[PDB]
Amino acid sequence: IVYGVIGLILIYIYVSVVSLLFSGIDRKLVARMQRRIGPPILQPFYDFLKLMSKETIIPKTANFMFKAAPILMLATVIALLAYTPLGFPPIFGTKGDIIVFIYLLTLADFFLVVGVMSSGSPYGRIGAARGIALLVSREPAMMLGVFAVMWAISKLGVEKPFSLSSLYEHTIWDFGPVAWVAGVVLIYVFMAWLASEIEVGFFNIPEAEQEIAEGTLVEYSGRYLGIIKLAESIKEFIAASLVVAVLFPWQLNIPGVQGYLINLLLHTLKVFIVLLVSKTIFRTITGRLKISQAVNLLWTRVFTASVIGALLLALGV
Amino acid sequence: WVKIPFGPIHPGLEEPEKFIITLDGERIVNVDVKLGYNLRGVQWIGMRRNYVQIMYLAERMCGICSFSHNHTYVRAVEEMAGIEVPERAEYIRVIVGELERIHSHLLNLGVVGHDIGYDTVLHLTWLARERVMDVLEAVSGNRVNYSMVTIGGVRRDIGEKQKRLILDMIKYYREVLPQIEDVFLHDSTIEARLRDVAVVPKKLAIEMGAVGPTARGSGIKEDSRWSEQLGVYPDLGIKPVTPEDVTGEKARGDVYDRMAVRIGELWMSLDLLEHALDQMPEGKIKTFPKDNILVAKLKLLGDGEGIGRYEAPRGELVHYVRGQKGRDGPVRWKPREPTFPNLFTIAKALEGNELADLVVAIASIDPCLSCTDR
Amino acid sequence: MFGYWDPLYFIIVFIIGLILAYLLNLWAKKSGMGTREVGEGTKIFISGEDPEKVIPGFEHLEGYYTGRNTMWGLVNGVKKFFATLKNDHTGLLPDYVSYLLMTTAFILVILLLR
Amino acid sequence: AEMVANKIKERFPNAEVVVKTNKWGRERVWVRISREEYKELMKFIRELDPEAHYSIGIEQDWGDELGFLNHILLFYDEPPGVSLLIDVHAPKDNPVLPDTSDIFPISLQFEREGMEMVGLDFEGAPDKRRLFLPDDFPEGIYPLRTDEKGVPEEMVKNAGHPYLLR
Amino acid sequence: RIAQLCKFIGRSPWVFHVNSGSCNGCDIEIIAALTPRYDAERFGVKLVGSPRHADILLVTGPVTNQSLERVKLVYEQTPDPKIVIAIGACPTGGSVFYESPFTNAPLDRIIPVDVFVPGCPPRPEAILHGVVLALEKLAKMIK
Amino acid sequence: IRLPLLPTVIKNLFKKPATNPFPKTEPVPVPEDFRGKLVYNVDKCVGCRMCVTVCPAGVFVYLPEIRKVTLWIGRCVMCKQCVDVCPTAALQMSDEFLLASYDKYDAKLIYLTPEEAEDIK
Ligand code: NFU
Ligand code: SF4
Ligand code: SF4
Ligand code: SF4
Repeated sequence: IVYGVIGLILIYIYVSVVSLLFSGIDRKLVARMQRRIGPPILQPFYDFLKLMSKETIIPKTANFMFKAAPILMLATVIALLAYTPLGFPPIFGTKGDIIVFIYLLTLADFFLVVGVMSSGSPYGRIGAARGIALLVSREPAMMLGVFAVMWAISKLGVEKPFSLSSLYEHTIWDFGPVAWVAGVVLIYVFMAWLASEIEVGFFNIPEAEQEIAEGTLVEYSGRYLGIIKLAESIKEFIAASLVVAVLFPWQLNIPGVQGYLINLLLHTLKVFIVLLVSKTIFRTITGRLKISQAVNLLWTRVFTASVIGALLLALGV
Repeated sequence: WVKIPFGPIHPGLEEPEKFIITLDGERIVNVDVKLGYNLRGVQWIGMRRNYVQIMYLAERMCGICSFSHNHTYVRAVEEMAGIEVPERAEYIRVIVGELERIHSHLLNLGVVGHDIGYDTVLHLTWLARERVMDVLEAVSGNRVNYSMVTIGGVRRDIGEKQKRLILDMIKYYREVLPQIEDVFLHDSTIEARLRDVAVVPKKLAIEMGAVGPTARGSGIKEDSRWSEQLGVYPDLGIKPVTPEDVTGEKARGDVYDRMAVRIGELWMSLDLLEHALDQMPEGKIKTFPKDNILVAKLKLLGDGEGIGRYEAPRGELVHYVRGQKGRDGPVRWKPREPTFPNLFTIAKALEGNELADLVVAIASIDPCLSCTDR
Repeated sequence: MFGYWDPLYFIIVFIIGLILAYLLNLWAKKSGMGTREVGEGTKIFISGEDPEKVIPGFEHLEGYYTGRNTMWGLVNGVKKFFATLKNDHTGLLPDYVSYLLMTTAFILVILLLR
Repeated sequence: AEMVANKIKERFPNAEVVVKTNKWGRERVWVRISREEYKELMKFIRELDPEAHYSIGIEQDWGDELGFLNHILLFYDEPPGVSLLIDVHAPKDNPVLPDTSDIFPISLQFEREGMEMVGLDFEGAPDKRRLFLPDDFPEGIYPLRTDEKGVPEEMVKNAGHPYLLR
Repeated sequence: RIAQLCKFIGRSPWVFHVNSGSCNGCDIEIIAALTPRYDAERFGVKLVGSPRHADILLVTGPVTNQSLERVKLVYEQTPDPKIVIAIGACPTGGSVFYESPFTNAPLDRIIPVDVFVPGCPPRPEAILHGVVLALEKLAKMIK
Repeated sequence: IRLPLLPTVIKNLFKKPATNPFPKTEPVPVPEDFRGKLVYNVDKCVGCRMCVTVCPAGVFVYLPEIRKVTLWIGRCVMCKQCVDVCPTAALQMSDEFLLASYDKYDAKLIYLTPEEAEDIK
C-alpha cells in the first residue's frame, strides 16, 4: 500500500514537468507555420509563476464554491493519474476500473462548470449552459467504442476483464481481414473525440468565445487561474494516453527494474506523435464553428460511425 | 427575457458603443442601438476655427477613411467659393484614393476572419497589407492620417522614383489575389459560418437608404464615382460591381456577397490605377503657390452654399458648408458618414437569427463607429 | 463489483490528492500579495449598480438547461408525451377510487386463469 | 436630367426654382418651399418616380428663422444623373414643422438629432427619444444654437499650456 | 509590498487596451504590432480578453465625457503590480480636441500614468520602445 | 472535408521567418521626406505671428515685449503647416521618431523656457 503512494507522487511530478513542455513545443510549431519566430520553448513555466505571483480578487457576490472548485478539479485529476495506462499496467487496476475512469473523466468538467457558474454576473451563466450541452453531447460517442473493444478483447482470454490492464494482452489488429476496416472507422471516432475533449479546432466553443472573446473563465484572476491552466494541461495528457492505449500498444518486453522507464519513454513519444497531428494541425487549419452546429455534428457524423464500427467489429467475432 | 448589454469595452472591437439586445435564451427578439461614446463635439469646435484648421480637423475625424473626409471638404469649399483645379492635381487625387481603398479593404478582410476563429487568415492578410503601407509611407508621410490636399491643389507630386516604386506592388498583388480568390470560394468554415445570415431584401435596401456594399450586394447598382461624372473617372473606364461576376450568379445578399463585392473592387482598382498612371501630362499642381497669400485671402472668399459627394471605402459620403463674407471661417459645416443608414438597416435584418451571429453580422459592414457618433 | 477492499483505496488516493492541492495554495498564499473584495463582475464595465439611461440589467435567468436540438425530431414527441401525462392528474376523488377498483379487477382476472 | 426643373415649375407656382452649375460640369437644382406645399411636394416626389433614396437631414439656425433642408436624389439609371435640394423655414414663435416619416421612413432618425441639437419640434412623430446626447445633461441648453442659449460660456475646458502655468 | 516573485512579469506581460473615444488610428497600431512583420509574441505579450487577467493597460483616445467613469471603473479590477501606458497625442492633452465641452484631456488627471509616447499616431517600434522602458522601470522598482 | 490552407501551411513551414528583431537590429528605415520631431531656432525669429493663425492644434503662444514665441511639442500632430508658411525658416522637420518619455513636461518637449525668456529680455 505504501508502495502505491511513491508512484502517485513521482508520476505526478513527471507528468507535471512534461505536459507544459509539450504545450510550449506546440505553440512554437504553430508560430512557425505562419512566418514568425514565436516564444521560447519553456514559456509556460514563466506564465505559471507570474499567475501565482499576483493578487487574487473575490467578487462580492460569490459562494463557497468560487474558492473551492479549482481545488477539486486538480484533486480529481491527480486522483485520476493512478488509474491511467502509462505504458506499464497501472497501479490500482482491478476487475472494474473502466467505469471509474469514465466517471472521473466526466466529473472534472462538471466541477469546472459549477465553479464558473457559482459567481455573480450572467456572462458565466450563459458560458455554462453552453458548456454542459457540449459535455452531454460528446460522451455517448466514446462509451460505445471503448465498451465494444473491451468486450471484444475478452473473447480470446484474459483474467481481469473490462480493465485497462487487460488491454496489453491482445489488440484489435489480430482478428483477421474484417477488423482492418473497423480499425480505420475507430481511428476516425477516436481522433474526433480527442479533438472535442481538449476543445481545439472546430470545437473551440466554451473557452475563448462568450459572445466575442470573453470566454468561460472570464472571472478567475490570481492563483486560481494558474491552477486551472495547469489542470487542463494534465487532462490533455491523460486523454491522449487513453487514445494511444486503445489503438496501438506495441511495447518492448525487456525484463528488469529499468524496462519500466524505457516503456515509459516509448509511451511518451507515442503521445507526442498523436498530439502533433490533432492539436497543432487541426488548430492551425480550421476556425470555430458554432454551438447549434457543434451539437448536430456529434450526433450525426461521429456517433453514427461508432455504431457502424461496433456492428462491423461484432460481425468479425 | 434576459437583458444583457454588448459593452463599450470589449475584446474584438476597436470602438465603444452600446447595442442593447433582448434575447430569448438563444434567439433575438429585439435589438436597438444607442450611440454617443465618440462624441467629441466636432461641429462645435469646427464652428469657430478658420478655413485651414478644419482641413486638418476633418481628416482626424476617423482613421481608416482618412482621405475621404479630407477630399469632400475641399470639394465643398471649391464648389462654394469657386476655384479651378488643374489636371495633375486631379490625377494625383484619383491615384491616392484608389490606392488607399486597397488598404481599407484588406484589413476588413482580416478582421472578419478574426471573429470566427482563424488567426491564420488574420496574420497572412495583415502581412500582405505592408506593400501598400510602404508605398503610402514613401509618397506622403506617416502611415495613416496623411495629408496632401489643400484648397488649391495637392501638396507634393510623385515624380519618377515613385513611379518605379508603385509599379512593383501591382505585380506583387497579381500573384496574391488568385490565392485569396481560391481560398474564399470553397472552405469548410467560411461557407458554414457566413452564409444565409442577415438576408436583406431590395425593398428594405431601398426604403431605408442603405448605401455602400451593403446595398449593391443585395442588388441596386449605383456608385457616386459613376452616378455623377466626377473628375477624370468617366474617360478611363468605371463600372459598378456585382457578386454575379465573382461568385457564379447568386443574388441573395447575406454576408457572403458583401465579401465577394469587396474582392471585386480590388480587381477593379488594380486596373483603374494601372491605366491612369501613364496618361498624365506635366504642369503645375498648386494653382496659387507659396501658401502665404492664401492666408491673406480668407476674408474675401465666401457668400454661398456648397455640397460635396464622393465614394468612401464603405459607402457614399456628403458634406455641406455655408459661409458668410467678412469672416474667418465658415458658418455651418455638416458631414454625413456612410455607416449611419447601414447601422440602422441591419437592426431589422437581425430578425431572430442566433446569438453568435451577432459579431459576424455587425463586423460584416465595417462598424467604424468613429464617424457614426461624431 | 470491483475488489473486496477496493472502495477503500479510492478514498486514500483522493485524500492524498486534496492534501497536495491544498498544500500548493498554502505555499502560494505566502509568496505574493494578498486578496481584496471588489464587486462589478468585470462584465460589460459600463454599469455595475445604476438606474436608467436606457434599459439595463437585472432580468435574471431561470432554469433553462437546454440550448441544443438533436435531429430536431425528438422534442415534439417528448412534449407530446409530457402533455398528456401532465394533464392526467386531475384531482377528483372518483379518479382515485376508479383507479384502485380497476387495479383490483386486473389482478383478479389474471390470477384466475394462470 | 435638366427637364425636372420645368416639371416642378409648371405644376407648383409661388416657389423658388433655380439651377446651379459649378466649374466641372455638375448641375444641382434648389427649391425653397412654404409649409403645406412642402408636405405636398414630399408626397409628389415619391409618385413622380419609384423609390428614390435621400441623403441628409441638415438643420441649422439663421436667427429666429430656423430652417431645414434635404438632398433627395433620383433618376440614377443613367450616368448623367440629377439631384434636387429642398429647404423650408420656420419662425421661432411657433417651432413646428410637418414630418415626412410616412414616405421616407428614415427621416425620424435625423429628426431626433434635429430635436436634440437645435430646437425645432416636429409633428407627432412616433418616437421623440434622443440619441447621442447624454441624459445627465441640462434641458434647454441647445448646443449648436448661436447666441440664445450657447451652452454656458463657462463649461468650456481647455487643458492649457505649461508656459501659462510658470 | 512588492515582495519578490515578480521578476517573472518582466518576462511575460499581458495587455488589454481601453478605448475611450479614439478615432481608430492607434488601435490599428496596437493590432498591427503583433502581425508577422513587427512581431511581439516573442517577448511574451498576448492580447487578453478581460481586465482580471492583464497587467499592462494600454489607454488610447481623448477621454470623452461619456467614457469617464468606465476608465475609473476598469482601473480597480486589474490586480497588483500593474502599469499604465498612454499611447498617442490624445492622452497627452488632446490634439485638435483641446477646446471642447466634452473631452477632459490629459489622462494623468484621471489615473496615475507612467509612460507617455508622443506622435500622431506612433510607429509600432515606438510602442515596443515604450513598453521596454516602462518594464525596466518596474524591474528597478522591485529591487 | 475541404481544407485548402494545408499545402500553403506545409510549404510555409520550410522558409524564413520574415520578421525584424528590433532590440538587435536597426529598425525599418524611413523614407527621405519623413515627418518627425519639429526642431526650432530662436536666432531667426522676426515674430510675425503667422504660425498661430495656421496651427490646428495649439502649441504656440505669442508673447510680447520680446518678439519670440514658445512651444510645447507633446501635442503636435506633424502636419507641416508651420514649416511652409514661416518666411524666415527657423522651423524644420527632423527624422527622429523614438520619443517615449516619463513625464509630460520634460526638457526635450518644450522650447524657450521662461528663464531663457528673461535672459532674452
Ligand atoms: N468608410 C468609412 Fe467611415 Ni471610419 C464611416 N462610417 C468615414 O467615412
Ligand atoms: S492620438 Fe492622434 S492618431 Fe491617435 S486617435 Fe488620437 S488623433 Fe488619432
Ligand atoms: S516662426 Fe514665423 S510666424 Fe512664428 S514667430 Fe517666427 S517668423 Fe513669426
Ligand atoms: S505640425 Fe506644424 S501646425 Fe501642426 S502642431 Fe506641429 S508646428 Fe503646429
